[PDB]
Amino acid sequence: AATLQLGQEFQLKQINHQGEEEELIALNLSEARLVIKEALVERRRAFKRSQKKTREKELESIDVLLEQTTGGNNKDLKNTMQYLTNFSRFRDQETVGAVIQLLKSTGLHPFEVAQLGSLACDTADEAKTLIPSLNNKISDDELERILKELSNLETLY
Amino acid sequence: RNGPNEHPGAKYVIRDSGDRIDLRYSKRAGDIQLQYGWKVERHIMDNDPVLFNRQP
Amino acid sequence: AGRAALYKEVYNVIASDGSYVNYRHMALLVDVMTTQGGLTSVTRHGFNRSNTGALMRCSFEETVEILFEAGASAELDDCRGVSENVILGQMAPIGTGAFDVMIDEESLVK
Amino acid sequence: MFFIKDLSLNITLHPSFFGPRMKQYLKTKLLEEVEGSCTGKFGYILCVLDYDNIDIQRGRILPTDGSAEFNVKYRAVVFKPFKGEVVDGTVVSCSQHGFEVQVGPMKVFVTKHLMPQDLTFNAGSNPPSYQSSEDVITIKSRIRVKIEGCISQVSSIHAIGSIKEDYLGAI
Amino acid sequence: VGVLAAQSIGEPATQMKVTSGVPRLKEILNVAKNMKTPSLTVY
Amino acid sequence: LRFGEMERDCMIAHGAASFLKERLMEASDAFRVHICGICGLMTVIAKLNHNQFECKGCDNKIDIYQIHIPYAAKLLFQELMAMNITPRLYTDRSRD
Amino acid sequence: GQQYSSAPLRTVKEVQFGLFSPEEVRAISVAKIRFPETMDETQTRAKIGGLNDPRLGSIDRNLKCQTCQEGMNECPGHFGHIDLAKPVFHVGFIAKIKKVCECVCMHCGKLLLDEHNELMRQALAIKDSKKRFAAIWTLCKTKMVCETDVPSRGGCGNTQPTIRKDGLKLVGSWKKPELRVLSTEEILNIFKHISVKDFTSLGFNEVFSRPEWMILTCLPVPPPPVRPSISFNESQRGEDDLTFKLADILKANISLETLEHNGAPHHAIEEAESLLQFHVATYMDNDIAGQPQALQKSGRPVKSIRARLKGKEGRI
Amino acid sequence: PIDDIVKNLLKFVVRGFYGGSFVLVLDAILFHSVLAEDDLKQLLSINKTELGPLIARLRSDRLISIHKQREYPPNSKSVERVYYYVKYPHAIDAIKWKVHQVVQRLKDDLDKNSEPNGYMCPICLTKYTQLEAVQLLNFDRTEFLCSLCDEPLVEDDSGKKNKEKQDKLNRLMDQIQPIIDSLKKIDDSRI
Amino acid sequence: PNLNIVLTCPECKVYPPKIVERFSEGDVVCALCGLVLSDKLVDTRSEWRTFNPLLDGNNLSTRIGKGETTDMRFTKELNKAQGKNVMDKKDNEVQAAFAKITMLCDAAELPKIVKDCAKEAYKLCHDEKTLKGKSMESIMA
Ligand SMILES: [Zn+2]
Ligand SMILES: [Zn+2]
Ligand SMILES: [Zn+2]
Ligand SMILES: [Zn+2]
Ligand SMILES: [Zn+2]
Repeated sequence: AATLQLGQEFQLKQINHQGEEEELIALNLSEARLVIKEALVERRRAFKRSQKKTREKELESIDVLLEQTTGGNNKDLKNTMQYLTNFSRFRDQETVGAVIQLLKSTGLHPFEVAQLGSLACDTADEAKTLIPSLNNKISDDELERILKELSNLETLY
Repeated sequence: RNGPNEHPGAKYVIRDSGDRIDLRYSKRAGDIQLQYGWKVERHIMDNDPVLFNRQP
Repeated sequence: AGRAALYKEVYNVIASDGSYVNYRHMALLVDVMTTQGGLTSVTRHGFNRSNTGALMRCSFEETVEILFEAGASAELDDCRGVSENVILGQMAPIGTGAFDVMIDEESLVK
Repeated sequence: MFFIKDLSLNITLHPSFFGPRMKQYLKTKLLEEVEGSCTGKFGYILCVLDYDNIDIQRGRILPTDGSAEFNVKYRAVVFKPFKGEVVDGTVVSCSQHGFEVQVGPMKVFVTKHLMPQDLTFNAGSNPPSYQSSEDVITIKSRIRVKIEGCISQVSSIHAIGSIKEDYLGAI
Repeated sequence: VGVLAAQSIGEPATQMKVTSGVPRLKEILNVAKNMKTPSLTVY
Repeated sequence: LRFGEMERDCMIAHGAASFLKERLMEASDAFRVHICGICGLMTVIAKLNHNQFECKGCDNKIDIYQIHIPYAAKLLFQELMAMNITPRLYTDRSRD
Repeated sequence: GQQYSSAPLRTVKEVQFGLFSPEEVRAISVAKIRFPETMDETQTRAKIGGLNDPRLGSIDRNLKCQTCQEGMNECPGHFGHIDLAKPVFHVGFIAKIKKVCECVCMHCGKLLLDEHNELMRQALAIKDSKKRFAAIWTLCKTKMVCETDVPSRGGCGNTQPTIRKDGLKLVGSWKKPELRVLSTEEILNIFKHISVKDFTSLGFNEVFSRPEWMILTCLPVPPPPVRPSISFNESQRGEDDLTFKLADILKANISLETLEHNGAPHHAIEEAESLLQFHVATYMDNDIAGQPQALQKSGRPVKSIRARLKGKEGRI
Repeated sequence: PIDDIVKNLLKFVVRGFYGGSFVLVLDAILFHSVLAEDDLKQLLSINKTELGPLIARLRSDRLISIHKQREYPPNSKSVERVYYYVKYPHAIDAIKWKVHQVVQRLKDDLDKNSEPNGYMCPICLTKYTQLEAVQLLNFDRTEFLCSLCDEPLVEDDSGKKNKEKQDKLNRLMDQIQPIIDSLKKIDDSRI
Repeated sequence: PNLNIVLTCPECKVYPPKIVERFSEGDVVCALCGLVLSDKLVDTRSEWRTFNPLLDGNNLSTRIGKGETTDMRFTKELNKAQGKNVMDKKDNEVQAAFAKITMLCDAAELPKIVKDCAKEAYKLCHDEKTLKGKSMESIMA
């Protein structure tokens, strides 16, 4: 369910391919778009390297230029890019670093701060109702403050 | 093209799709052209090693 | 002394028949009969009463009894025995199949 | 949720692909099969990070057929749904049992019984829309759905959502 | 080598004071508690 | 013709395992079955017209293994299951 | 030539042999099989809920086998069950259970002697399970009285009887002499009161084998892929011997339930219980010594599974 | 006393959940502590096949225990007589556990009719849940099909059946209140 | 519910299965394009080698007689148990009626065909309402 008890591969304890221990990486729908859109750029550079020898139009055009890169078998990722972009209010990785600085300052679980940064709320009761894991783990005034700073970090693009 | 009746011939063809066409009733179709990756079952010709045994 | 005497007993019948058999085979046979201490019979009470896998022992003679005791005592089989790999119908570790064949991508550029 | 996990896959190659450039082919296959597909254990696989530092390990030859088997360990961005997870989506298809919300690559379904009493179904409109006492749920409308349960079948994942509880419904 | 030894011993068995031959081979392989001719050779 | 036990023993004497496997599978009978990860029994219902699998009694719809065993071995396993004996098969080595 | 599957292909390595638990039998089975009839009343199709219903496997190629679909050349088979109202014993375990009855108390369900005895301390150090059960059996078979206080311990004290095998039954002899026949339900209860250290000290593994599982309660029903029936000339249809044995188990089980539902003659209950025990015993192993041999209506002995796994030129 | 409240409890339960002959035998044991089998047969003038299922029913509910007493009087005949005896604690425990099972089994049926979920198929007579329903939804169709029939399904369950499970709870509580009150009265002394 | 396997040629698909069955090769093949339709053919003659629905129906039963190594006490206890379960079915009249009819037909030296026709007639009548008695002699005659 939603009681901080996920599956086996989705447990808090993860193991990388080198053999070291790593915490579960939880992403909100802000940097999750800049990471896909990010890696697709270096993927385009990798596709054009071996070849030698307003906010919606750019999104769909770049998704077409990257669709030409792939073999036309992963369009659900581009429709997912339209989903995130249509539901994203963040931009630039610097502000995202500030958001992580505000989420890690309370000392919560990565999934919890992911649900915090991925949802648009105005009061603390909204965050406590949409997130059943957060109801007494953190103060309400601090959540309202985080929503205030976030409200100052969002800008209509 | 020789047919299963003659000794230097075949019996069944196996296309790359994993499907067997019998040479019998295949002459009614007309022509059967082979491609790379198929498995044609031929008869036992010369220079074919087989195990020989006698009980017990 | 039991070992050497056993070897003499076997060798005797062979030489009596007027036949020659190499030392290797008789030595192997004698050794097998003596590797658990004492003298071990070649019977269905002489290697089906010692662990080798439930399938390997059940295949020879008394199938149902060996299987029932196996299931009762929660026995586990290693499944590298000959008869076991035969029953399951896949490659066994004998001869050609006693080693795996690999590929080295660094050798394809040679 | 959009997570990042290191996945491993066994790639099979035909003996005709044993050229010196075969590594590239591997990566090629490693894309064509992994990106876009889905797994019942890790969810919908979205992208694959780290394309240059892809480990190849050592290829092994299986007995018959002579095809080559490889074990590849890589890092990938995948999407996995969870039970009782508040997400947002847009309707695509409409039904009398409920409207089908589209959340990323997953098409969640919302049962009519899992809806409030004021939300009624309207078929006389084109397209048929769910009209309530204040909000009108149409195809192009955005609805915040709280997923109650998820099904993790092999290469196929469907979930069930609801909007009966508070702070839900149309966006 | 075990199968080769079992054959190298079983094949001469087809051509077949103390008792010799197939009965003696049976007593040796079965490891019987009593022989047909229990004799000694006192040097 | 019958490929008896002595013939198989001769094939082992020659050291040819591939000819033995081919003679005891493709040349005779070869069956394909699915076993479950938790329990090594053949209760995995396989409806692969839509690529769907289950194993009754152990709550599995993901981890399903495919094995090629002769039909006679499947008769042995089903007779053991009819005789209250569990011939659990595992593709991994748990004893190590 | 079979249909392709998307499951990962691997070889078969470790093989574990264990007893079938009744709960696992009920979790693997799909049908209950209540009607002793073979085909339907209309002399066609299948009985649907009987000895060979579409819920199991099928032959004749044309039939599809409902619960696998596909065909007979693909159908592995499906398992039924039989829920008995009276627990029965398994032939190949009748001795072993008896030995267990000579290794544990018949009331408090605790092992005879104790860890304070020196001989038991020496016997427990053995790593082999069969030798442990053997020696511990040699010690516990002599002492016929549990005890409450042992000088350097459980209570009870009730005189342990002498268990003797007679006609697929176990009779207990008390000297005190009071001789009473040990029923299957009592032995099963005592087995339910066995602690972990007790049966694990005998050679049992909790995840694979249990003394309660040694006593048969529910019976698996194999599909026709194991016992293929024949319909020759559409009027001469032959059923296998195991099918007739399943019919006997159903008639004896339903008869015993009917006799145990209304009234209790106390003698017909034992006759029907020994009848069901005889049908299950001959179903597992027909060639049992000291017991009558079941014969078919054609004039030949009933072919059991043990006969398929015992004689030469069989399954092995 | 406390012993008489147990008798009234057995009268209310046997009289309330069984026929008349059951309280005939029950009272026949409440009058005589040791009731022989020949006395109950000549008392109610019932046959053996009619006295059988009654005693078997009163024993299956753990209400009474039997005592087969030996006899070797006059004619040296081993006359066995099954003397019935009321088992008070096991009967009270049976009543409490049966009431608990009735409440629990009547509470589960109310949660099913509180919200319809599953569906049903008239053509193949196979039931389908909401999960299989949303897993059998197609794009060219507007209704949930059926793998067996590839035809639309009908919504199973309804809110009209929820009014029946509530009346069973209210009526069951109104008919169980004196019984559970007698149980709470007897359980004070643990007799 | 369906469960009817119909073999068709996906390459021909021009007519219902007008196929030929090769028993020596164990296959079934379309007689047009020559494409095989199924491999590994089962037999009905081979399963019949080891071995009456018209009269006995679908009922099954097995005899219990004495064994090679057994006691006479167990043989009687098993037969007395079947003697208490013989009332579960009203088919005792068919075996006794066919036994006495067998004795009369064997006494009249009539062929087996008349015996089977008479047994079939008595099975058609059996125990109906319009019979209403006749003391078992008149229905046999
Ligand atoms: Zn399983
Ligand atoms: Zn099937
Ligand atoms: Zn004791
Ligand atoms: Zn249907
Ligand atoms: Zn055709």
